[PDB]
Amino acid sequence: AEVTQLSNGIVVATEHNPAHTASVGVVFGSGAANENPYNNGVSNLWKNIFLSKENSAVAAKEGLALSSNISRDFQSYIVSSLPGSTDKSLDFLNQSFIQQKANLLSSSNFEATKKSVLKQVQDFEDNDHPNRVLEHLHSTAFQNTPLSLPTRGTLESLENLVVADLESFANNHFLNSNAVVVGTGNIKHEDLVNSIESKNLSLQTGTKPVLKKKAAFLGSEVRLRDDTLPKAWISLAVEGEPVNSPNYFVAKLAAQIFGSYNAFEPASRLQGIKLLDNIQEYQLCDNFNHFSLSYKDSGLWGFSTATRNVTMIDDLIHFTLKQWNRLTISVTDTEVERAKSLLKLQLGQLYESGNPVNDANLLGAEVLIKGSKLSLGEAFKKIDAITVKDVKAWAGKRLWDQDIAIAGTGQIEGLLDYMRIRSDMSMMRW
Amino acid sequence: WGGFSVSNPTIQRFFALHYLVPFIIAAMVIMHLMALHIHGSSNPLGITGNLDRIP
Ligand code: HEM
Repeated sequence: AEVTQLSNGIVVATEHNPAHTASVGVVFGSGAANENPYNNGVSNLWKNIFLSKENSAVAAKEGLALSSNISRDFQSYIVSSLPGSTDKSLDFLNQSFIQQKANLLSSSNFEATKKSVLKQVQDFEDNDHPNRVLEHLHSTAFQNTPLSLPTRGTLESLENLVVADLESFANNHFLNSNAVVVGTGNIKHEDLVNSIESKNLSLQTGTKPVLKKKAAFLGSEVRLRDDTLPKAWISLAVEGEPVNSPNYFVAKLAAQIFGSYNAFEPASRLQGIKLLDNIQEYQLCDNFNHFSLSYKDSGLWGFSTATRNVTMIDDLIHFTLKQWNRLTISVTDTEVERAKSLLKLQLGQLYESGNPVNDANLLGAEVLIKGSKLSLGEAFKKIDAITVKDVKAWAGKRLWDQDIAIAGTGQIEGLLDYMRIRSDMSMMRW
Repeated sequence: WGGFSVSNPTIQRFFALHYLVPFIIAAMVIMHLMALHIHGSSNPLGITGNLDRIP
């Protein structure tokens, strides 16, 4: 458990633990939330040439493995080494992001990569209905606002993208003040920071990105009815918490109370979740899962679900929203306590997997926003300190009689109108 | 009439009948709503309503 971050000319962040391999990468503070409607998908395209057969063979000769991830707030390019080769990873990083960042964009490479992210993003829209729905949830929830842009980009902005768009983006966002270099694995801080302060040369230092306009939640829906699909997939959310919200953890705990479910897993049917008494009688769904998604400016708190019970979708939604009503008025001590324990377990399994590439992404994203990483033991202190009173005060502000955002696809004829769903965000009282 | 002309018998039985028939109308309204329910309302376009219902 370590967090050593220090700024030379660039900002260097590491977290070392004797494991096996080491992962080095640069993580930029700009993602799909920084694109336009019209160059949407430029980051995903950058990712895909960085992993192209040409660049990927040059790394595999050296015994290096490549990894990249496009998100909303950020963007990361990562090389995993075998831990004494922690220097030959920094060679491949700079040989790409200074030298080859004019050789990767060759006409034959770009056209074969663009053709591959087109088959890629098309395949997504055709078949991945849960993530497709969740992506459209962000699209309508945050419409005409940076968080609405999908991470993979749209088929139409993608096929109209040229080399100059990659260039213009790279020249405005792959800057020094919008970068953090991250090392996870087992390698020391002073083992890496010296290999970085070895070579100087700043490259476009002093240049800031471009500013924008703030993200906002708009209560709304997008309904992607398709009667030929064998199920209905729906996601429903309120405006949640940004990272570095006081209620960052209260929100995450609230989502753990209702948790996630899988009708076919015997153990899942037995969880201490009151909602399960309602939904199992007539089998109202195959699965659901609650989430508290947090970004820089905003977040989404809600749930997603999939079902073949297409004539009782209204009972699914009704029982789920009646449970959420309880958070404001009647959530019990032992529900909160169950959530604490399970939130710790899952937050643990995230922050300490046996895979440094995940560690890098979690470290990178955190330090880009607040300039530091809160340690796992520090989180548990915050989690344990949450009372029933906290959850109630949170839910009464975020959940009770608040606008929602809805998205769905498949057989959603039985998903009732907006106002019916929205009325269930509260209860009648004297 | 209950006699030779419209008289007391007539008005007393017409009150009794006036009280009754509203309840038969009520039962016929239920039969009216039963037939309405199996096919639903029509609409101003004169075509199917099946593609877009609201509660
Ligand atoms: C006490 C009398 C009646 C009651 C309470 C009644 C009630 C209703 C109700 C609630 C509806 C649905 C809403 C509407 O379309 O307005 C309806 C539909 C209808 N009623 Fe009546 N009704 C009465 C008398 C009649 C009469 C006298 C006729 C015709 C001779 C009639 C013909 C219809 C028809 C054809 C419809 C369907 C209209 C459509 O959907 O296009 N009703 N009625």
